[PDB]
Amino acid sequence: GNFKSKLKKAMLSQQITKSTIANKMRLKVLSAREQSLDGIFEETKEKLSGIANNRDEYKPILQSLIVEALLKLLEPKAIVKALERDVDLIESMKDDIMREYGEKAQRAPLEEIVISNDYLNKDLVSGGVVVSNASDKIEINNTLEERLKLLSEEALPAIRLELYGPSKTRKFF
Amino acid sequence: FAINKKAVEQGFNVKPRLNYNTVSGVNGPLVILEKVKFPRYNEIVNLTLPDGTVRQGQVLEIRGDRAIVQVFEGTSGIDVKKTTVEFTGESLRIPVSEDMLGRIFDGSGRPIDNGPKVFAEDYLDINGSPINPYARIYPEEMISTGVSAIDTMNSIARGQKIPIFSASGLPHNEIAAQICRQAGLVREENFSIVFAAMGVNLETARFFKQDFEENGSLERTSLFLNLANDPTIERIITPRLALTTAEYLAYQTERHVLTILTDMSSYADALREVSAAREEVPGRRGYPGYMYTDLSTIYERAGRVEGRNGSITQIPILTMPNDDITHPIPDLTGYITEGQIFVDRQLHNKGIYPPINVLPSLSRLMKSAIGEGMTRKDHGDVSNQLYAKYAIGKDAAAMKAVVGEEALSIEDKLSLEFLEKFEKTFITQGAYEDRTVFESLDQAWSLLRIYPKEMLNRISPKILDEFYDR
Amino acid sequence: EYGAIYSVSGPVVIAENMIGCAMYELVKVGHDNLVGEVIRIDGDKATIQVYEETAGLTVGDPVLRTGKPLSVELGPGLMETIYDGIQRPLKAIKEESQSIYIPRGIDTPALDRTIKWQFTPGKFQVGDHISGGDIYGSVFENSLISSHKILLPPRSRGTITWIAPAGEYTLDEKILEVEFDGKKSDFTLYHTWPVRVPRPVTEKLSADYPLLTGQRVLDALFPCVQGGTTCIPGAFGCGKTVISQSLSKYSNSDAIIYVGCGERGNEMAEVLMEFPELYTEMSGTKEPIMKRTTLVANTSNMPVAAREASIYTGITLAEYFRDQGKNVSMIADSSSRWAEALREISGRLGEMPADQGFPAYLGAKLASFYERAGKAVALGSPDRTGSVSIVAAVSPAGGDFSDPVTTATLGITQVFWGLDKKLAQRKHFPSINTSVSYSKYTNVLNKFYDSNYPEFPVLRDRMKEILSNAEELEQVVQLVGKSALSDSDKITLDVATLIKEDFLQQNGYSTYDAFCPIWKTFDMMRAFISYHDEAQKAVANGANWSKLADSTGDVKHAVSSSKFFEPSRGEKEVHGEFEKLLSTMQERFAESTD
Amino acid sequence: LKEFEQKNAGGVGELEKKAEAGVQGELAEIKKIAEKKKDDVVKILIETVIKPSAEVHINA
Repeated sequence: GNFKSKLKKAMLSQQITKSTIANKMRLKVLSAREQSLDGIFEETKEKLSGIANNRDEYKPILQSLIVEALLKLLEPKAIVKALERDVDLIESMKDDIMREYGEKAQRAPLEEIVISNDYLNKDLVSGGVVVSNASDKIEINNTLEERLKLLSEEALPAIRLELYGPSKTRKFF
Repeated sequence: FAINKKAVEQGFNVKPRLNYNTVSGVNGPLVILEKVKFPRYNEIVNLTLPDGTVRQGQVLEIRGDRAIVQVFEGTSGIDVKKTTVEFTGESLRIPVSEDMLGRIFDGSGRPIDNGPKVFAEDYLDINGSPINPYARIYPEEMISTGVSAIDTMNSIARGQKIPIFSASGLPHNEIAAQICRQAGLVREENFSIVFAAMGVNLETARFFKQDFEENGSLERTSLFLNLANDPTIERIITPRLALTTAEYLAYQTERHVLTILTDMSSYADALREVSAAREEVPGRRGYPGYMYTDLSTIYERAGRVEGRNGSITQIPILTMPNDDITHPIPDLTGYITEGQIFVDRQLHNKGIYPPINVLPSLSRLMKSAIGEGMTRKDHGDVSNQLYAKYAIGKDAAAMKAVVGEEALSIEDKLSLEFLEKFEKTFITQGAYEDRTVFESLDQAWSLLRIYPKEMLNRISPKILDEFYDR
Repeated sequence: EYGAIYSVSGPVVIAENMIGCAMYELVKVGHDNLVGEVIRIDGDKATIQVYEETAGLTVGDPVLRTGKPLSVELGPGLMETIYDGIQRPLKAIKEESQSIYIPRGIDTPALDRTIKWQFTPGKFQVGDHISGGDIYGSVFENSLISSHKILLPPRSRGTITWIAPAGEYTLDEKILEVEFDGKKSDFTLYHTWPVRVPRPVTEKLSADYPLLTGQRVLDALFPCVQGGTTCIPGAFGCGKTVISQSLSKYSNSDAIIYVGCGERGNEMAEVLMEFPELYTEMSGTKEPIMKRTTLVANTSNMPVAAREASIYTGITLAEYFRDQGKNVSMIADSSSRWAEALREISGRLGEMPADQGFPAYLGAKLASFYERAGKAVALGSPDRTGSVSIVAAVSPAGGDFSDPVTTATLGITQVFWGLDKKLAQRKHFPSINTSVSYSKYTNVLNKFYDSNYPEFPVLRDRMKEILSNAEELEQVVQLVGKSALSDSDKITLDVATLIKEDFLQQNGYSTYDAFCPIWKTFDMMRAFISYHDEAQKAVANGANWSKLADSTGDVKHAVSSSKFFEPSRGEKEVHGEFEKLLSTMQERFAESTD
Repeated sequence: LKEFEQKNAGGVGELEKKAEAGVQGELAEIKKIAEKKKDDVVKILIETVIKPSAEVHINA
């Protein structure tokens, strides 16, 4: 009977080993998939960094981003912090910012805009802006890298459906 | 393809989120914000303590421009000058996919098996929505658990919700392991398992893991583990995640799920814990009034539906505090669920395994389960006669112990012998001793033959004529 | 015009800029127009209880008004369908959405607006004078209900100026115009009514006709009159579902309105697919039962608030059917759930509690709800008569009978059917505690009994005293034994066990043991009493009961098996069989005792 | 018993190589499909992230 128990536990051990092997193989496959997806994400960062080195295209993009931040914020005053290259056009087209604000935020046109003497870790960012109210207590981190990272959590189903075909098992979407 | 794609095209909808810095109050497990712009009831926020750690939480109340955020992982160490709250803008949701099988998740559903993040197919709100009764079908097929005490007098149908009452210090874990190991149908093996344990000791978790390893079933199941050391508030989340995954699998992949919760007592305790944190009206024994509704929400995800071939089955495990049925937890659980299987002490004290009594056990779906196309007609009458004779034997034993052996009529001694043989042979079975319904019932017939034929009342004459003789 | 949300707490919502709002006025809230019900008013703000899930609501959402209270749409088509707690058809929702869940904020008409009805005019002609509650034509609805009377809504009166002719119409047509001071009146096949206001009635009456249930013990010892109320406590294991289903099935009511307030839900599917093939022969024959019912389902999973309005809707529909002159019989499923919902709402609202946390007005609410039941004479010219008989089923928490809700109910109801747990555990399925359970319509029913069965009342008391004496001797025999027992006591105990095993056991699965007419039970209990009386007479004349019983033998088996007679065989063939059995039993006692 | 242990002791490498060869085609197929449909996804992501969307909270 003891020998029977010993052979039983030997069978248990070998079955455990083979199950572990199968689990490890599956984990390896999933890790490879995830690594490939992360590599795909990687390219977008460098593409955005390259795009961020052309003033003609960059200007409308930055203007639109700051306009979106202001529209969501909905405050009479605001503070924006980044490299201050475009204070002239910004605060002059801030007439256009007021105009579009009254077009959409028809309650009134924006009161003013203030550029902080602080800047960003441009080694860690590739443009964009951070917008905060006058009291400097409500912020909308809206840089390019931040936007890409944020989008990297909602496109996963779409990314899957695009890279691969629809899950043949799924029957009701 | 296009139909599926149109349901996902809205993914590319980046939306910036604003993070405040006006935390203006804290006490107990609650945090109070101020000057928040257009709150949204029951959404998710991500705090960031001054040391960089981030905890999660959801708003529970919305006054005029101020939300009472509730934190999961305690509140100690929260600063008022440096903390930064952030809003996701949407309710709590989790990723899902058929690849979750064979993976282990913590209480919050993040992987803990060294694997990568789930390559999600889509996100789903944890809370779910009710099912209109008109789109519901009650089951009519019997599962064969191999346990005679169950598969004889308390059958299980694919779609039922049968809790297993229990008391601390009894082998309910072994019973659950045996059931999952012998979950075959009367007659592939699509029985995925979504075991989700909350508030349990380490040894129980490791034992369950090893049991799943040995049977070559881990690759067919997913684990939601939440040990005691984890925060209490987070406890009330795990069962909802488990049920969400189970229903996704069973209603969008045509699988046959089999979920086995455990220690609902700990879940109720967590409800009491963060219910007395606030000052809501107490029910009985300090329990919340709306625990009945909450437990109904948890339990009422079961049965089959109109179109989907998939099914689902719940086997939650309870832990009666002091071996009292009249405790509110078992009271409400019985009020909701459809019959239950019980466990006693003395039987366990008598070395009888599985220590299952049957007198207080009940199962409603037996009527639809038993019949002709699945079993012999005798099935129901045999069980009824066993109940009657067992009860008579119990009462006769009590009376004999009271007075003596002089007043015990011949029938009384026959009942005592029947009770002894029943509890000593019919119930006892090994840790790996299967019993299909046919052989179990055949063995059961042996015990009744001790009785003279005529006295048998609750059994129709045809069954006696066609079966008793053999 | 509009209002903005100001604060949210689960099911309670507080709005602002709400000035013209009244109390209990219906309102729609949210961008999906969720239904609510204003409760308390404080300046601009007014508390609202929401009748659906409140997740993701945001401050600043517009709030609307309707200016009218909660109401339910009556008329043809109500019947044979299934509705949720707030009068929404369920099959239509599933079909339209092609889903399995309930989409929040979905709206559909209460009654189908497409089908057409073969209408027939009544007996009134232009220029006549009419008042609220008078019929002005019938409508064909079903083979089981050929005539679906249409009515002039109460509080509406005048003289008819134009009427429609016979033909086929949809319930949107204006088939009648009433000329009051002005001609501002039009009436289609349907109308509405506020639920919280009981429908008027000419006058109440005294109910003196038994409500047959098909259950032996219920019909024998605790009869229920057609027009009264009852209560059925339990301990979540007593299996009270059996009697509810049996009385909903085989009772002699013209219509029944099953309502589920906080149920397991699966039972709704059970009844849904079980009824469609179970025929009744009250009119003609073979008509399936499902053409005789209306289901108001609200599973415990669905929002808490709707559990409140569900029972009001059910009772209002029952009153409407009663007004046609048909003896409807509503039956609830769980009143305790309603009390739990009320307690939860009260506690969340932040108000001082009462006994065991419940509010203080629950007793008054329960009394007012129960008062609506009762036989009465309709309001109108034809002078038809109807009746309602509600059957609640309370469910205590600890399984005892001391919780506030049960105590409040027992002070209102007049029939008490308590359910024990141990008897159910013994599979003695109609497990009714015959010690505490009591009835009150016993004396009044004598008017029916003497006409139909003069001897029944004395015999029921005979059995009652027999059972009481057996229960009085059980403890003494247990504490001492049969050593100090006389023959008569042993006879009493044996007959008590015989009754408990034969006249009190039933099973709604055997063909013969599914429905016991009055005559069958009458004859069976007659035979039981005669057997006991003959045994007592013989033993008094002198004989060892131990010797006598063995000789008696087969007659005991015959009386035990008497219940196996097929019901509805001839109704007189069975009478002759009972007569012959009694005669042979008497002869046996004449000789076997000798 | 020792013979039984040795029987499957040497087979550990056998099963290792068996499974290893069992999963090689899928591993390279993943790389191939990733190469095939890479640029388009990057273009879509860039277009989405770069594209703004004027909006305002509706209740305002």
